[PDB]
Amino acid sequence: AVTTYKLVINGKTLKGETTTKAVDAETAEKAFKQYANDNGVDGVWTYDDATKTFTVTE
Amino acid sequence: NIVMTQSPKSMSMSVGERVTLTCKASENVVTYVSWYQQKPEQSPKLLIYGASNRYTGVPDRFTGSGSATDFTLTISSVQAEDLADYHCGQGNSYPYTFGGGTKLEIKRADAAPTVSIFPPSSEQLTSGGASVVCFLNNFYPKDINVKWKIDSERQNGVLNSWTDQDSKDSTYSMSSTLTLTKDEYERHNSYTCEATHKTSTSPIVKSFNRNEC
Amino acid sequence: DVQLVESGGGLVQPGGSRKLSCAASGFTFSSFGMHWVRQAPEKGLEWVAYISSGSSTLHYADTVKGRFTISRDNPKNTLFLQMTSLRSEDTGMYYCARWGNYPYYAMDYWGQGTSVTVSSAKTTPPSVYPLAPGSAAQTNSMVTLGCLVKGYFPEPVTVTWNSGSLSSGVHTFPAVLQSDLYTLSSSVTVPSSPRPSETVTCNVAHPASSTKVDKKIVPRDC
Repeated sequence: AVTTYKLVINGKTLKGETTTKAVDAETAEKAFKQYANDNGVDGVWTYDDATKTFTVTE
Repeated sequence: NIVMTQSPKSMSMSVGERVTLTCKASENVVTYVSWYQQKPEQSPKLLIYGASNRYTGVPDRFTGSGSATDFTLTISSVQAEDLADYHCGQGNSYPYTFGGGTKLEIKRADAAPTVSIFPPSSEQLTSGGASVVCFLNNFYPKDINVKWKIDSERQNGVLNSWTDQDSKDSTYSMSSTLTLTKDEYERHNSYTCEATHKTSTSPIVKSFNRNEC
Repeated sequence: DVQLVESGGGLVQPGGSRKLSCAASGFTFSSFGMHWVRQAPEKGLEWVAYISSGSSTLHYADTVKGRFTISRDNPKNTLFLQMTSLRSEDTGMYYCARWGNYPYYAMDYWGQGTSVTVSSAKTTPPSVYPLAPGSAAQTNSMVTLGCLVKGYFPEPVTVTWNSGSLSSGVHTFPAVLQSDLYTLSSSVTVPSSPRPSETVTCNVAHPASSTKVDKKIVPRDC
C-alpha cells in the first residue's frame, strides 16, 4: 500500500484505465508515459490531484 | 482421509458412442459420490449427486451408478456438448476429497486449417518491438507443424498456443507468434507462415512482404 | 436465482496474506453450509473449508489449517476466506460452492472463482495490439481480426469482443510465458460487410492491475 495512481486514457483507439502504486505523483507519470508509449498512446497529459489520476487524451 | 481415484484419465470418443467413467473410494462412502462437469474453463457444474441422481438439466443419456467403493458415470451417447472434465467427490466424511478428473476429448472428422498472418502494429513498433502473428484455425487432428521462414529462411523465437476443442464443432485452433525487434524485423522483408496438416500434402502457407504505407 | 461471486484475488508475496469474498444472492444465504474449493493449473478440485449455517461448525483441509479462517456475514449474505501464510502452492482459482439440502449432499452451486497468485514478481499490465488484416481480400465471406495481449503478469486477462455481443467465432489462446510475462492472443472472424463498417472492439481486463481497456480495431488502411 504505497500510493495508488490511475491513468484514464482516451486515445483514438485505446479508451480505458490502468493503475500503478508509487511514491511520487511525478513517479506515477514516468511509468504511465511508458505505459502509453508501449500501447501507442500519444497526447495531452493533464492531471487531477484530489483523485490522483493522470489523463492522456488524443 | 478418503481417497478418490479416477480412471481412465483421458479418453476420446466419436459422437453417438458410449463411454464409461470410474471413481473408486479408498473406503466406504455409501452413495455420497457426486460428479461435476467443468467445460473448457467454466467453473464446475453439479452433474450427478447421490451416486445416481441427475441434477438440473442433465438428460437420461447421462447415468451415474455405484455403491460404497466403486462409482461409474455412463455417457450412452457422447456428444459435442459433453466436452469437458469430470471430477468426482465423496461428501460422506471430512476431509471432502475429489478424484483427479477425467478429460473427454471428442473424436471426429479431420478438418484443414484457416491460416491468417498479421503484420506488426504501428503501436508495437512505436515501442521498438515487432510481433508477427499467424492464426491456424479450426483443424482436427491437433497434430500440426508451423514453420516460420523470415525472407524465405527459418527460426526459433516463435511461441505457440493451442485451444481446447471447440465444444460445438469439435475442432482446435493454434497461434504462433514470431517476435523480432524493430531493427531486426526491419533489416528483413518477406514474412511467411508454413503449415502442413494431414488434410494437405502441400503445406498451407501464409505470405506478407512489408508494404509500409 | 442462485448467483455466487467471489472477489479479493490478485498477486501476493510468499509469506503474505489475502481476503477472498463471495456474494450469495437469489437464495436464502443463511440456510446453507458454504464451502471454499480451490483448483490449481494441474489438478482438479481441492476442498479448503466449510462453515455450517450459523458459523458454529467449521472444517478445514490439513493443508490450510492454522493459516486460513472461514467466516460469514449472514446478515449481508457473504462468505469469506482469510488466508495467511501464502506459499507458492496456495496459488489457485478459488471458488465458493453451496453445500445443499437432502437429497443434494453435493456442491449445489458454484461461484465463478477468483484467482490468487503468490509470487515475488511485480504486477505488469498488458500492452494491447490490434491484428488488422487490412488490404488482402481475405475471405470465404469472413475476415479474421484479433488482439495481441503481451507483457503481462500475473494471470489472468479476459478478452471479450464488443463487450461480448460477439460470441461468434471467438478464439482466445492460452498465455505462454517469455520472461515472467505472459502474452496471449484473441481472434474473432466476422463477415466481409462489417470489418470497418461496424466497429469491432476487443475488451481486455487484467484484475491484478485493474486494467479495463478497449482497443478499436481499424483497417490498417494503407
